Amino acid sequence: NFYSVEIGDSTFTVLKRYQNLKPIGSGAQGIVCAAYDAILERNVAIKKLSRPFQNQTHAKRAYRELVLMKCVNHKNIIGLLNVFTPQKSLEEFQDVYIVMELMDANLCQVIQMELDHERMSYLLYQMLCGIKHLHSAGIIHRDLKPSNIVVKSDCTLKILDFGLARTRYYRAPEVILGMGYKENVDIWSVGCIMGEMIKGGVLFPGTDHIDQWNKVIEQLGTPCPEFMKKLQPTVRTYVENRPKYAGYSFEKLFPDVLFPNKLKASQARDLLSKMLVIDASKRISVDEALQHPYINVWYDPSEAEAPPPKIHTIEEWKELIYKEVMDL
Amino acid sequence: PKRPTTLNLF
Ligand SMILES: O=C1c2ccccc2-c2n[nH]c3cccc1c23
Repeated sequence: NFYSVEIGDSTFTVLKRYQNLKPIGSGAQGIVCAAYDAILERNVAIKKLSRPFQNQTHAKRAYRELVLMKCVNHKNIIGLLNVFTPQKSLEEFQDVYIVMELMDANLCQVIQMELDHERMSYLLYQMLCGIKHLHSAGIIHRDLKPSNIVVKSDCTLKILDFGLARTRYYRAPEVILGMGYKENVDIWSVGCIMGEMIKGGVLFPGTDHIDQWNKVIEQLGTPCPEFMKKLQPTVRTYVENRPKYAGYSFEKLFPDVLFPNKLKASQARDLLSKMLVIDASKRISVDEALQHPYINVWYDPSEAEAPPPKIHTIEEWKELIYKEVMDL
Repeated sequence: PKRPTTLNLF
């Protein structure tokens, strides 16, 4: 019924209905290949979790994903196609495979290239759609980097994981300094990408999380003292020991040169000037963003405002996970 | 405003 393809240093024993498996997934949460679903005649993505269970951690990180994928559903989020196991029983049960849609590639490069507001503002619009949905599902990503935001030739955008759940330049100050983070936390990440999409290069580089915070203040602008206090004891010092960096304006930061129908480019700046706000408490919100005149264009209630998704010993997991791969 | 049905990854 199943067949085994040896991919790299691990045998991938999937359903015969999947051919041409090719590894593209060199991620840590699992190995993901690109197969072909002969029973739909379409490109899918198969990810194998080798013995998800083996330690309280993994079994949970895995149990998380499984669950999420089953109830999370949006056109801008990596949709599930099929979870199965070759193991015949809970006994021998010890390997989980998830099939889900196959996208053409993440934003890692497309961003460099030059895209019109139409394609840009849009791709963005789509991200707020998944993110928002994700959010409306007690889920906040945190780890939003173009490295995990896949796109398709038809200009379709989707999200790969749920990242953290409860390459570093795309995280927000609340995580950098380590502090309270709200839902609008993932707005910082988007902000960067958009900029890093216009700038044509990482908005905030930095060799370390320190040199990271430094280049962000420098560039953006020193946290008005009120916020400074919200900082932990040692990190507050640091900032307070640094020169006066009133940053720059969004006009000089993102010059008109980087842009290409004439106001749109400054209309898009107004958004950045509300997405790139270090003080988390003054940073724009997904809702507000979708309403922004730069994104609103593409708005659509069916998409934007979607209906919310849904709601232990080692052995207990194996049983759980299995029970999960078995509900099909 | 017809949504872009093309994206150049290459
Ligand atoms: O890492 C990728 C990935 C990387 C580049 C392009 C497409 C994908 C992709 N398409 N579907 C899935 C499911 C899980 C992981 C990944 C995918």
